[PDB]
Amino acid sequence: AEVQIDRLITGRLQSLQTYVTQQLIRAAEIRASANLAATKMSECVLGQS
Amino acid sequence: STASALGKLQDVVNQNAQALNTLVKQLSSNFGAISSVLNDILSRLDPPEAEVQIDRLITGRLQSLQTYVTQQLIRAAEIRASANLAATKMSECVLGQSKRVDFCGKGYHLMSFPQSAPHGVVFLHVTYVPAQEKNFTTAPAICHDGKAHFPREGVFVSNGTHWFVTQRNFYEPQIITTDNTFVSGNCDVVIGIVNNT
Amino acid sequence: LTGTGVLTESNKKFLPFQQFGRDIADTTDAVRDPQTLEILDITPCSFGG
Amino acid sequence: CGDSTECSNLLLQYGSFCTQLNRALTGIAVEQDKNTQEVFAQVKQIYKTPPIKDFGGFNFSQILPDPSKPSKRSFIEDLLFNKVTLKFNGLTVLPPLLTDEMIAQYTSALLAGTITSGWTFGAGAALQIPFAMQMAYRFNGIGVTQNVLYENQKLIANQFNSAIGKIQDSLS
Amino acid sequence: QTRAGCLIGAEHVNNSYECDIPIGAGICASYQSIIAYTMSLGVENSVAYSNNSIAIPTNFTISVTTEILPVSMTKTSVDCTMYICGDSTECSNLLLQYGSFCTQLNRALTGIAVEQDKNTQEVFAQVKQIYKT
Amino acid sequence: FNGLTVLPPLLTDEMIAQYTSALLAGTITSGWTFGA
Ligand SMILES: *[C@@H]1O[C@H](CO)[C@@H](O[C@@H]2O[C@H](CO)[C@@H](O)[C@H](O)[C@H]2NC(C)=O)[C@H](O)[C@H]1NC(C)=O
Ligand SMILES: *[C@@H]1O[C@H](CO)[C@@H](O[C@@H]2O[C@H](CO)[C@@H](O)[C@H](O)[C@H]2NC(C)=O)[C@H](O)[C@H]1NC(C)=O
Ligand SMILES: *[C@@H]1O[C@H](CO)[C@@H](O[C@@H]2O[C@H](CO)[C@@H](O)[C@H](O)[C@H]2NC(C)=O)[C@H](O)[C@H]1NC(C)=O
Ligand SMILES: *[C@@H]1O[C@H](CO)[C@@H](O[C@@H]2O[C@H](CO)[C@@H](O)[C@H](O)[C@H]2NC(C)=O)[C@H](O)[C@H]1NC(C)=O
Ligand SMILES: *[C@@H]1O[C@H](CO)[C@@H](O[C@@H]2O[C@H](CO)[C@@H](O)[C@H](O)[C@H]2NC(C)=O)[C@H](O)[C@H]1NC(C)=O
Ligand SMILES: *[C@@H]1O[C@H](CO)[C@@H](O[C@@H]2O[C@H](CO)[C@@H](O)[C@H](O)[C@H]2NC(C)=O)[C@H](O)[C@H]1NC(C)=O
Ligand SMILES: *[C@@H]1O[C@H](CO)[C@@H](O[C@@H]2O[C@H](CO)[C@@H](O)[C@H](O)[C@H]2NC(C)=O)[C@H](O)[C@H]1NC(C)=O
Ligand SMILES: *[C@@H]1O[C@H](CO)[C@@H](O)[C@H](O)[C@H]1NC(C)=O
Repeated sequence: AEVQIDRLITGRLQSLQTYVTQQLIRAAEIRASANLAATKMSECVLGQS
Repeated sequence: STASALGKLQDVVNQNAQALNTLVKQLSSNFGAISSVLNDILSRLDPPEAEVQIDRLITGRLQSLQTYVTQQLIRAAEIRASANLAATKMSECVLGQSKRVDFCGKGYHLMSFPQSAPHGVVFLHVTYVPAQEKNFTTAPAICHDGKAHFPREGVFVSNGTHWFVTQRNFYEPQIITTDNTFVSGNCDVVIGIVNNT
Repeated sequence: LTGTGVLTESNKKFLPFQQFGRDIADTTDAVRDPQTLEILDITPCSFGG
Repeated sequence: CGDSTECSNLLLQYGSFCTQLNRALTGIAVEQDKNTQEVFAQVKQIYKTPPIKDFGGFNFSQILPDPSKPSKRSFIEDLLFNKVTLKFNGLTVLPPLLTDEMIAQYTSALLAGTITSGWTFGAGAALQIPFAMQMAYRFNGIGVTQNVLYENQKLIANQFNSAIGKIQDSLS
Repeated sequence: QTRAGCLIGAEHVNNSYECDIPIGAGICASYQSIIAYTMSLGVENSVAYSNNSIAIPTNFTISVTTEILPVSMTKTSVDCTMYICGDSTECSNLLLQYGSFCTQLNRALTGIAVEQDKNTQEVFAQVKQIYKT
Repeated sequence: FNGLTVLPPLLTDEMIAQYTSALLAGTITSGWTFGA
């Protein structure tokens, strides 16, 4: 059972790492969008542009 | 006096150091092999399965290195975004007076000064902030001879008895004269006119 | 204890029961010889691209 | 591993990947919270509209909060909330630090500050200015002399109201 | 008990102050003993709006504020064979059949280092001459 | 070191300080006119 458990562990670990990396990319995208939103909030709500 | 002010740069340095340190520490992991030291596993077996154990080590270390490179790439993208922002601030607030609200400094902007830092830049923004407000009475127009007079630049106020025109950011009254106001038709349509001379 | 590097004189103090020190990340940094019982220092020769 | 000791022992010898994974996820979550904080918490105090509202003929009733609803959210915000529609084996969802109520509070504070004071409250202390006397400045900032606004106040108010109704119709 | 979870060791307070250590669901805790309370957005005030009243400042102040921005990090390079094989022959031979991962591994780091130098150069070298006071 | 090396930045801190001083003297004596 040791080798089978090792295979399962490796596969699940690979899947988890892939998920984390996609999350990181999406988080960077969302942060860029939110920076733009904050800039628009400051420049267009708190004054004319 | 106050510490913990240079937070971002210290965090950057700590992040890089921690990543390097854990990458080094990964070298002492069995990864499923009999030992994490290569010389002993070579010196304690024969090539038939020694190559299998070495394959395990190669796979594990390659995964670790790949993950480290990926994190480096992500952090590099973030730092590049920050550096682009810094360059824009340098070229827009230092080399000129900015007009966009709350880009560099809270309040109306006057100038900025750059200073170096171990892995970044520090801006000193000089801003102008009004204070010591008051209360007055306004009216959008002045009816004289039936015509309406609107201010060229400023706003109408009065301390209760006499009316003045002022600039909009510092209390400085001036007596109304035909050379700081302009006419637009007769005043029977504006909502808020007041009689005056 | 097998390792590659250059050996120099070291002024660091071992307690009479240690055999070989280290600094961090489990990297050997000072070894006491089994014969004359003297504390040394280890630095690998330089490598570069 | 799903609560198994031998699986945990086998995983223990794969180094410290899991610490890195948890660190990354926690960093993402903290980024989310600080993200909302910087986008929304742009004011130092909380402002309030006066009980009596005469904004020169303009009509913000569809945008100001309605006290009847407990959430004190405006009508358009309710339409937006009702428009969109959305813990087993280790996955967990953590609630945001700021609940929807304080988000609505910041929105209302910003909006009531910008109705009354103008752009001043972002650069110091809010100052009174009648609304019909503020749009004039906003014309003077686009090359249109303020002479226009006072002579077409009612028409401009009507256009603004019609647009603010049509936006609701299209959204709904 | 709160929406975030179960809190043990802290006592509830009906007041509301600023937020010291955020906990969640709009509540957070601080030190007096330790107390957990509801976050307060700030001092609520009602601006005295009217239709014929304005407020014009009479004095001013000049303020100086700092702003910190990172622009670079340390440039790092790595060697495959030394890292993975630790100066062994059979390990190098085994690694040889894995194709060329090392080429792009080094390529990525080289791109990173070049980008770091470019970042600093474009941030600072905004001028052509060297003036003197 | 275990096969991992750190490379020196191209611009030493001294010339960075030189750039900062040049920028600052320029923005004092000339204003913004030296930006064009
Ligand atoms: C301008 O006048 C208004 C109206 O009097 C002031 O608003 C009130 O000021 C009094 C001061 O005695 C307070 O007690 C009230 O609470 C204020 N009203 C509200 C709704 O808050 C306003 O403060 C005056 N502005 C200045 C700069 O003096
Ligand atoms: C409002 O301001 C006007 C102008 O400053 C005042 O009118 C004069 O005020 C001075 C004192 O500042 C007196 O000596 C004069 O007699 C006033 N009249 C004239 C024609 O000069 C006025 O007193 C102020 N009123 C209030 C209520 O503040
Ligand atoms: C500003 O608001 C006041 C108060 O709402 C208005 O005063 C009213 O004026 C009309 C005639 O114009 C009277 O019939 C009302 O009795 C007044 N109300 C009060 C409470 O006195 C004033 O007209 C408004 N002015 C502007 C320019 O908006
Ligand atoms: C401002 O002055 C005008 C001009 O006199 C006033 O308008 C007159 O008001 C009286 C009585 O209210 C009428 O008998 C006249 O027919 C009006 N027109 C003219 C041309 O005299 C006006 O009432 C004054 N006050 C205001 C607030 O506008
Ligand atoms: C092994 O034996 C040698 C031979 O005696 C020891 O070397 C002596 O060490 C003492 C103290 O360090 C010196 O006073 C002698 O002069 C040394 N003799 C020679 C010939 O060099 C050595 O110490 C021994 N190693 C041990 C006991 O670990
Ligand atoms: C501001 O706009 C709102 C929009 O809802 C107006 O409220 C409507 O008013 C009409 C006429 O009184 C009613 O038939 C509707 O039922 C109202 N709608 C709601 C949702 O209450 C409001 O009257 C406007 N205010 C002003 C001063 O024009
Ligand atoms: C504007 O504010 C400044 C301070 O910010 C005032 O200067 C102070 O004036 C008082 C009395 O004249 C002195 O006792 C202080 O020493 C001054 N402070 C400084 C830093 O010089 C100034 O008087 C205010 N002016 C107005 C018109 O309000
Ligand atoms: C808070 O108020 C409620 C009701 O107003 C009361 O039951 C409770 O004891 C109060 N708690 C504290 C700590 O004052």
